[PDB]
Amino acid sequence: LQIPFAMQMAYRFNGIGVTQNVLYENQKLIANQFNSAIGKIQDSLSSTA
Amino acid sequence: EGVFVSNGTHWFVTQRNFYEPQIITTDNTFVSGNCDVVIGIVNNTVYDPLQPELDS
Ligand SMILES: *[C@@H]1O[C@H](CO)[C@@H](O[C@@H]2O[C@H](CO)[C@@H](O)[C@H](O)[C@H]2NC(C)=O)[C@H](O)[C@H]1NC(C)=O
Ligand SMILES: *[C@@H]1O[C@H](CO)[C@@H](O)[C@H](O)[C@H]1NC(C)=O
Ligand SMILES: *[C@@H]1O[C@H](CO)[C@@H](O)[C@H](O)[C@H]1NC(C)=O
Repeated sequence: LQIPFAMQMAYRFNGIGVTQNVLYENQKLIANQFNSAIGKIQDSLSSTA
Repeated sequence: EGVFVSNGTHWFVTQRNFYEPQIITTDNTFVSGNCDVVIGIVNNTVYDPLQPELDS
């Protein structure tokens, strides 16, 4: 069933006991922290034997 | 609990796993901050069930 990704992430926040306005209010910060954290996965794997 | 949905003309809140549209009210919902912050918010009426009594 399709659902918008930021609206699915608001469900994942209810699933950890964080009220979903916390995601919609912090959405660009949460997106940047995810994008940055995936960048650290590239840099670790693109380096460490 | 539930998700906001529209049939194209009207706005309702449903539980997430079964289509059962409820009219959007102040006890279906909760407030946080103001409309300038949220990406993709839509303009609507929220019915307050106390207001018909204050209209007496
Ligand atoms: C969206 O849902 C609403 C349900 O209220 C529909 O509006 C109602 O339509 C019936 C006839 O189909 C009328 O008897 C009601 O009086 C209408 N209610 C309101 C609040 O106007 C609406 O037609 C639906 N829209 C679509 C595109 O399906
Ligand atoms: C949704 O995507 C459309 C283009 O498909 C864009 O114009 C619109 O600004 C986007 N809205 C939100 C809430 O991201
Ligand atoms: C929503 O309502 C406010 C106040 O009436 C208005 O300033 C704003 O432009 C509206 N936004 C949309 C997307 O219609």
